[PDB]
Amino acid sequence: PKHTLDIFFKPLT
Amino acid sequence: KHTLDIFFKPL
Amino acid sequence: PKHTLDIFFKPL
Amino acid sequence: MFEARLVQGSILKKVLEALKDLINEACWDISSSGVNLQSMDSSHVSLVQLTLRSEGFDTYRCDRNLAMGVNLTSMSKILKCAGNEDIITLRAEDNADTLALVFEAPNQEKVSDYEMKLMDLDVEQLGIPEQEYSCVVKMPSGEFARICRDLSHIGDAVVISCAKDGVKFSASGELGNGNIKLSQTAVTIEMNEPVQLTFALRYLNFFTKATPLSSTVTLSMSADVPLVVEYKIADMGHLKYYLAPKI
Amino acid sequence: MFEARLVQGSILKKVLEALKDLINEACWDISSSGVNLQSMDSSHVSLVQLTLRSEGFDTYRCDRNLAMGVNLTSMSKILKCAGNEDIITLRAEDNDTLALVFEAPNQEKVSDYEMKLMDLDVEQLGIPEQEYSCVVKMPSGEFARICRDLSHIGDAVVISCAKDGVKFSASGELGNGNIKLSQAVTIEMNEPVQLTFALRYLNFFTKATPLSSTVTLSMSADVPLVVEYKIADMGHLKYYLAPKI
Amino acid sequence: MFEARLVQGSILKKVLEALKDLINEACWDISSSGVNLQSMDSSHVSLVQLTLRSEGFDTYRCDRNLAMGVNLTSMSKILKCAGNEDIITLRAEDNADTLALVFEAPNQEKVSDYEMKLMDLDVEQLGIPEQEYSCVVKMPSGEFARICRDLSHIGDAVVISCAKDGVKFSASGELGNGNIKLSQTAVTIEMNEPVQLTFALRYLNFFTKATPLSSTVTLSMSADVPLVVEYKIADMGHLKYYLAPKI
Ligand SMILES: [Zn+2]
Ligand SMILES: [Zn+2]
Ligand SMILES: [Zn+2]
Repeated sequence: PKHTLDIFFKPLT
Repeated sequence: KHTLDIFFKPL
Repeated sequence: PKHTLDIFFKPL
Repeated sequence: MFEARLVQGSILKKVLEALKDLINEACWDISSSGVNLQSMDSSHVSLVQLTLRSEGFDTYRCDRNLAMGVNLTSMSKILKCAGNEDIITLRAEDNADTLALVFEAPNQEKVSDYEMKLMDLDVEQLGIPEQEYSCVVKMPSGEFARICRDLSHIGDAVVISCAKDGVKFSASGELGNGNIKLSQTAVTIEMNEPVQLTFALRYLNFFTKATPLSSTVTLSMSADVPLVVEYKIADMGHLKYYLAPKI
Repeated sequence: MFEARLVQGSILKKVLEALKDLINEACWDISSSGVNLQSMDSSHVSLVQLTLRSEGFDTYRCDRNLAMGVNLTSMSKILKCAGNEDIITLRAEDNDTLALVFEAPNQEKVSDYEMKLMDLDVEQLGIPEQEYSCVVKMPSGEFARICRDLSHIGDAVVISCAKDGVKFSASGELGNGNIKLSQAVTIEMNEPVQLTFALRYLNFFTKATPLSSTVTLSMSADVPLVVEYKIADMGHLKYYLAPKI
Repeated sequence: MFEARLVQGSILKKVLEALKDLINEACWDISSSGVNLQSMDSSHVSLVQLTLRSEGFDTYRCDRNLAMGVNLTSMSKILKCAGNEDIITLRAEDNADTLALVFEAPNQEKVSDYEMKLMDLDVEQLGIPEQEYSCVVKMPSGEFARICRDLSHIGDAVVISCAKDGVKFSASGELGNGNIKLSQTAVTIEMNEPVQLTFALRYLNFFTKATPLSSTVTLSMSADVPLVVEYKIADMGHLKYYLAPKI
């Protein structure tokens, strides 16, 4: 699957 | 000719 | 490319 | 001026060697504290993070933070031109669009100079909180590597589990099921709560191309959260991989 | 109940490498005296027989004789997961599947593979004891290289046992080749023999090579060749090849 | 007839590996002074010259000059059935329709006889006028093979330059560019005047297939005329390759 990591590590504006 | 059937039987 | 050596070494 | 001299150049080959398989391009953040690099794999399931502290190089000089976008495949290919016993030195100019790598042979007779082209990466730095993990497993890196190559032949997913002071990876597929029970022995297990996850073996098998870097790997895990697979580098930094559980 | 614990796991690894390429499925007959397997390849031109005696095993128990039908490709796949110094126990229930337990040679780590067992319609075949007219015992590496070399040349080898020693011959587009071996090589003749065989099968048989530093070749006029690899006094792997005609 | 028995059969195996990659077919000129072979590659950009003197065989008989047309692909397939320790004999009758290669184990316990069909090959031997060289470079063969293999991940041409105490190999391509600098001390340089030439690396990588015959290699260059790349064989000859500069 994809992007299951996005939920844990978000992009820090 | 070819196989082992001629040389080895069941039993 | 090709035959560049043909100019230094020719049949004897 | 960026310049960094690494006497043990093999480290840098093994590093590229380990990144390249997981990701093609990433941005190398250079600063006085050293080298930092971070990126998710292209399908955002995993993430790699490298740190190489300025302490760890034999020569280090950074005049201004910089951020080079590197094609990791290209750089790995250039690094293959380094002998495993070469002094490797990296070097970058003003806002320059290139990275020079210098390989010097121990003797002192051969010096190789390469200029790698850089690229524009518009990447967004991701935030990585440090937390306390339920089970923490230190083991030999080769064992870890072999465990994962093994279960790979049985199915696509490994169920990592810690019970009474002991860990186990399991898997199943067409051929049948199997599991592998490690015991606290050098295998060190730090458990404060039993834990149980499933991960994509395909990614772990990418992770284990960092094996040549350390005799040791530590797996860190907690319910519902990324697995962290770490390889400490010499006395220089680390290389960490993070992996989302299988839903 | 079957349980068989083997200290040198490598043996089983290599036995399974040797089988899997010749055949695909085969019935392992487990009994009180040991482990027995005997099958032909798809064409029936070649047979192999495997014997592993109970005394070869550090432990071994078998309550009711049994006859397990096993995918050999799959078993060898599972076995690729045993290390070369691992200690392998096989284990099966009275009347379904096969455990394989691999134990780290010393440092503790154990692995537990379970594989299914397919219903197999095999019939036992009789090998009528025979005294061979020519028996050759030579280093196994050397035999492997001869079959490998000659197979570059042609697909058949003519094997010639004569007073002197023994000659192997083949030919094709590249040319002709023969190799002569004289008398560690011992030849034990009785009436000279010439036969022709398909190199394809011989190159399968030589996959047993890691099992033993020697091989014995047995021939008589117009009967199947026997290639044999002894397995450290716990038994052997025997292969039979019918004469290319 | 012609009969020649070579104790180190490994030399022939190596010679043949290093020829078949460059050329598929050649005439083997057998005389009483030894074996001479010579051939341009198909694209007529380079030539191999192989010399094997009679003194280097423990037995050597040539009753009449001979010209054998050999499919070197096929001879090398056959030479593979020889051990590296094998003694190799070569034997042909002065009517050259076949060539026998006999391979004998040192203990003599095993003897292999192979028969190769020889070929019809019209070839006009070529003249290599006498050449003296501005720059001759003697250096470890394996070092020179590494230089070629590597630069060839960078580009397909190499500029080679002598100018002082050293020589520089340069290449450049899509990834970026690179050069390698060699200095003196077992690298030597007899430089009479500087010189700079460009060569196709694809061919040099063919040449380097001879690398196992010798642990040194010599390059010879003068302005605007073929590079000479030469590997010595034992005490008994050499394999010289020649290559035409980039236009
Ligand atoms: Zn995403
Ligand atoms: Zn031409
Ligand atoms: Zn760190």
